[PDB]
Amino acid sequence: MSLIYEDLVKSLDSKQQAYVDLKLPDPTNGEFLLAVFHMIPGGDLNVLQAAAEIAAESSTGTNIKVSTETAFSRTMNARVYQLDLERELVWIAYPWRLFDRGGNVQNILTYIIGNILGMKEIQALKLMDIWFPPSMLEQYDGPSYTVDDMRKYLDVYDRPILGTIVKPKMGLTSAEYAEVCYDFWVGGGDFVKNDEPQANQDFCPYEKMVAHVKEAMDKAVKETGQKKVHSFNVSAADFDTMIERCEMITNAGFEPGSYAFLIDGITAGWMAVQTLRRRYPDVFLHFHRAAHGAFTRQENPIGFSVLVLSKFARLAGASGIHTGTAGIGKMKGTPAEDVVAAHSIQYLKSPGHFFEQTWSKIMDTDKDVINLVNEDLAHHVILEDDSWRAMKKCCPIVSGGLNPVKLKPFIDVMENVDFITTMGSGVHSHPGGTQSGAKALVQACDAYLQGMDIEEYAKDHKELAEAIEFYLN
Amino acid sequence: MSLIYEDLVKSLDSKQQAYVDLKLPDPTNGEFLLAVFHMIPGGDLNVLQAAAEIAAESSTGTNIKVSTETAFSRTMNARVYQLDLERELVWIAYPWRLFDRGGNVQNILTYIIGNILGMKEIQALKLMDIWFPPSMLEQYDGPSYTVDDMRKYLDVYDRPILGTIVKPKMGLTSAEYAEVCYDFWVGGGDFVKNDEPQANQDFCPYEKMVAHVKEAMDKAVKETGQKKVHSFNVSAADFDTMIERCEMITNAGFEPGSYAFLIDGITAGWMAVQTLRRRYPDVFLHFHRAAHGAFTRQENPIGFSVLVLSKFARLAGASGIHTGTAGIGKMKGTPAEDVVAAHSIQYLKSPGHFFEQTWSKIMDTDKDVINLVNEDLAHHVILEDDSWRAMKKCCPIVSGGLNPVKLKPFIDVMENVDFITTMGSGVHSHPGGTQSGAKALVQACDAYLQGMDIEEYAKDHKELAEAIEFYLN
Amino acid sequence: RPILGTIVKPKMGLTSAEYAEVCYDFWVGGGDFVKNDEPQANQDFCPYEKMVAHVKEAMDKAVKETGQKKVHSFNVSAADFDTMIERCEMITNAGFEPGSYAFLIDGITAGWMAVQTLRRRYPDVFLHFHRAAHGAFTRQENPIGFSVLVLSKFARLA
Amino acid sequence: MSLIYEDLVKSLDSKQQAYVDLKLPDPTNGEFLLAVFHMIPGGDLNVLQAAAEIAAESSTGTNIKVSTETAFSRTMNARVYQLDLERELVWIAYPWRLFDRGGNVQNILTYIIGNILGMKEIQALKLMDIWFPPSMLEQYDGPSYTVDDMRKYLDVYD
Ligand SMILES: O=C(O)[C@@](O)(COP(=O)(O)O)[C@H](O)[C@H](O)COP(=O)(O)O
Ligand SMILES: O=C(O)[C@@](O)(COP(=O)(O)O)[C@H](O)[C@H](O)COP(=O)(O)O
Ligand SMILES: [Cl-]
Ligand SMILES: [Cl-]
Ligand SMILES: [Cl-]
Ligand SMILES: [Mg+2]
Ligand SMILES: [Mg+2]
Ligand SMILES: [Mg+2]
Ligand SMILES: [Mg+2]
Ligand SMILES: [Mg+2]
Repeated sequence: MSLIYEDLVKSLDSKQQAYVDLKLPDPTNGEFLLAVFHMIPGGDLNVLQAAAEIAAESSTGTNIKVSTETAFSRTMNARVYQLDLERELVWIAYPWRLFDRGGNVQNILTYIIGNILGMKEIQALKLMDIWFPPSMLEQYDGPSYTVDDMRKYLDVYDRPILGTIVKPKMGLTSAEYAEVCYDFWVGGGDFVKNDEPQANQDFCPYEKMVAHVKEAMDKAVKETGQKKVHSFNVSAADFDTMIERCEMITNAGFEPGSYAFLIDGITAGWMAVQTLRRRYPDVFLHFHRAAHGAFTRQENPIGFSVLVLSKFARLAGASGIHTGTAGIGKMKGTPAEDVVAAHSIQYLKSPGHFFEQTWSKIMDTDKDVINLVNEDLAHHVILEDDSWRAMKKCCPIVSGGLNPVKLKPFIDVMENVDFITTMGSGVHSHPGGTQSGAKALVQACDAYLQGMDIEEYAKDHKELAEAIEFYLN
Repeated sequence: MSLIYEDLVKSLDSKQQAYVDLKLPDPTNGEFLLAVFHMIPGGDLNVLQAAAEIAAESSTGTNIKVSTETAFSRTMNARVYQLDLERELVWIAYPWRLFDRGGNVQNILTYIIGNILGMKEIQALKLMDIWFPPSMLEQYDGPSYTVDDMRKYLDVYDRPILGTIVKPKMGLTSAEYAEVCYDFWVGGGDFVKNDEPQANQDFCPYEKMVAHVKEAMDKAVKETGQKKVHSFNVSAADFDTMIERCEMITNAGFEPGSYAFLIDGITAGWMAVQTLRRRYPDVFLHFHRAAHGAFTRQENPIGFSVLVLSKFARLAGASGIHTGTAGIGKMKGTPAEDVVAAHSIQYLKSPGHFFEQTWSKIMDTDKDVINLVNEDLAHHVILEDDSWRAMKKCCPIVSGGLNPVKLKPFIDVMENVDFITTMGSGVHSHPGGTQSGAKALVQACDAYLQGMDIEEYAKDHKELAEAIEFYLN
Repeated sequence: RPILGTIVKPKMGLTSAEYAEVCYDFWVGGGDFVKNDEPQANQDFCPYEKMVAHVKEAMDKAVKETGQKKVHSFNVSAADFDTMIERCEMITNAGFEPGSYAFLIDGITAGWMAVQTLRRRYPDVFLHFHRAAHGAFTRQENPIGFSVLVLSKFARLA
Repeated sequence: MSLIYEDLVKSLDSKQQAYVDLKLPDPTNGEFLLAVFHMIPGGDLNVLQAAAEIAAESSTGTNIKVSTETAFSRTMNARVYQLDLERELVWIAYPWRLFDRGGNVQNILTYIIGNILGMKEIQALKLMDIWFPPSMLEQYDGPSYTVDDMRKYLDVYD
């Protein structure tokens, strides 16, 4: 085994022994959800003892062996099966029979990123990656409406979906809000999203915002001759107010496919996400992630990675989630963290950080799955008539202090154009305002698509020229 | 102003100028939600420029001033009004007109601990404290069912409510679960709670668990002549499953006051917390906080404090919330954090960290508020017939690696007994089992109340003597 | 010619998604009929509601690709009368093309009352009688019981 | 282990080895429905190959190992874990996860006293006893009305 490992194993209590199995036959057999954590002990206990306590507390156990313990309960124990003592990593196998039925995501998180995060026996504890076996992946929903469905509605292919966020973040009225929408759309933009805290403030009655946005869209659609989309912030105080807001939009007379529902998944919760997925499965569910920084940032030893968050959004059924600008914009931080996460939600097969994931439902050795993976890499729309085989894609939403000049840099690190980009400041701060602001973004996209440098395309494209002058000088 | 504070103000952009008012006349006038963050800038920006940036992003702004901005929108800018450069603290005033109506708590959190946690222009960002003006508090629910109401039902006063959590955390069946309930209650325990991830697993049908607990309670109540409570985990995949589980308990048909509803508030979400408060206002709402460590853990420089979590739980209407053992048990970590938070939710008037909080609704100078406060400090039940005057009590739940030998030490740090304590491993791991574990916990409470040393009290109480032997070895 | 069919194997262990792949593979390779292995039902890892759904999708594709109509015989055996009709009604509203589904009942373990309930409630669906446990009655080594002739004749009468 | 049992183990094919564990560490752990059959083989096959074949057909297996088999399906395999060769008895452990949910009894009997009764490879196959772990009993109804309730209506006692 190794002298060190045999000694670490001899150091375990009768309690700890039950949450360790460094000779686990097949972790990828289907019985388990696999997890890897960055872990650092917080004194008294050694690495294997601390890993055995973390496993106990995220599964069936507690601080001391209890008299109420059964033999059947021991079969549900999570078990430490692998360790990297240099990189300080811990591999724990979680029996997915531990999880609450009916496809509950908050329950998985209650175990693997719950109570364990507050244990004084750890100094750092970051959940880095997880593996969902086909047997478990089948118990959850997964996305029912995707970016492919949106693209079919918009008729927008082989480029990113060009979006904006209505800015100011707060303070505009329901009339002023709709003007910002109209101007972005009519200027050539595709998608408008509500800034995350914009809801029913006394000066912007939700009922009026919805009616004006519907009128504004109708105008932009007739003038441009092109379909447009609005992602509405549907987060509320409670279940009933959210549904009241969903139904306001649902009954406003929008053309099906032209409206999406945004939810602040971290603050509103994973229950509001699943509710929306299940109640409105033919509407694009946009997961905004405000407050994830406590979990995901480099500076924080305790929490979870952006890959984990992104993977759980796809499992829960989010049509899209914000994955970051790989540090090109205003938020932290890198292509290593952000593009790995985007690829885990975009593709059928991905590396990603520690566990390679194929989002099938059936075995990845079946010729038909191998085909789907190949077809996926060729940029063909899959799972239209064979949904049972795999979980559908969850779209990256790239936002955070971007502008037309930061587009080509982001696509280069991304290695593809199957994402939604949203630029607030980068559009509404433009010298000529939102319409010119939108044209600059459109122009920078056309430049990229026809292999040109923006400075060369800008020679006969005023809005992009002004943007380059403004966003650099 | 001062030499350095002058230079810092001269360094601000026309945009950053808009989110700074160091000469704010009256921050406590009632227009603002006051907040204080611990903050360190992350290169390129100075303290005031970073603070102006945070303020913009947590109210009405973005990284560049926008053409779409209005004079009316500027009225709602959050303002940096005070600093402590040595202690690295910044005070920001948030107009509560920013916040969504209908008493939406997730929307507050979306601004003040949302996107700003992810900004690369900070190294640390920890929200330490908040101040709710009487005007704002009236727009929120606050608790409707309190520990005063549960103590009335139970007929338990002048001591903590002594409870347990059913252990194993997972693996027991619905019938095995009900035996652990009965044994604790019949041994002298008041309160039984579902361990946070306990729900509808395949081997513990929720419907059977509920029915056996109904029967188990009746047997225990009848044998002890003493009323008992059960806190059920109603956290589910979605809204509709949660109400179905709540409604299953509602018709079980327990005696009113004998059941509470538990919600994994962080993972389930604030919308779930609010839904239960508004839907079941005459049921004790129990806020379990699994996953809070990402935000509240000292090792993490980005997030928010335990005081803040606890204060927003009372605002949303939890009848109780977990506050910690002040580092006496297995979680992190101190009286400075844990007792301050408890006191904020227990009492009408509190210090707490940076803002003194009187939870009135009306002006803290009315002689009637002064009386409520004097009466509260005397441990007299308030707000039975004058609820309009102030927001009600939110109960500290003290859990995490405690045993009867750690009961006194916590009370000494707490400075009172108005709380619920749950001991899972400290009861079920008793060498005599759950019934002896409960007897040991009851005996330790009596020893504390009587002012007797446990080692002395245990000379004529075997279950306590056994606990002292076991838990100190 | 004979109707060429399969039984989804393994007998137990596949999920509802995996089950439907086996169905698709058989029908697309030229097979006509797929039946549930007799003890395949609503086990925790193969939700019956999901199985019916994926089988409806799997079939549609196999019919489109082969240009040939296909059939699935669904194990409708349950704990009781009410659960059995719940399963039947799930299939009845899934919504398959009439003729493309049959109902399978373990007539010895479930009973002759389950066999007659399905005949009378669903007269326009093929009633597939599976005889698991008949060996105690029919087996030549057993002196007491009844013949395969008797069992088969009574099933025709029912 | 014993030379008689060692050669009996060595006779097992790849498929049969999957449904045998004579070293099952805890058959009463709660995961299994324990069974004991009085069995005699049907010629060609020995005691343990016949047992491993019965175990196969009573759980997840079939005559020949299949391409469609998954690692997750092998976890629900019934395992032969004890033998009394003189008494002609074989003990099989059945994962209760195999059985149809909602406390369906018809289904338990379709596995443990179904198709296996008609198999060529046995002369005798009598299920003598079974053992229900507490985890399993809680998934089933059990009686609601009893003779203690009848005796109270009747006032008939002792
Ligand atoms: O509020 C903002 O800052 C944004 O609207 C972007 O506005 P700008 O386009 O004006 O920067 C987004 O909410 C953030 O991108 C969220 O971060 P992430 O996508 O990283 O979750
Ligand atoms: O699962 C647990 O660990 C507990 O049930 C305690 O059990 P023990 O009594 O066996 O430790 C609680 O959920 C934690 O105390 C929560 O932490 P906090 O109270 O800090 O939110
Ligand atoms: Cl080991
Ligand atoms: Cl100033
Ligand atoms: Cl063996
Ligand atoms: Mg925003
Ligand atoms: Mg295939
Ligand atoms: Mg717990
Ligand atoms: Mg007065
Ligand atoms: Mg069969």
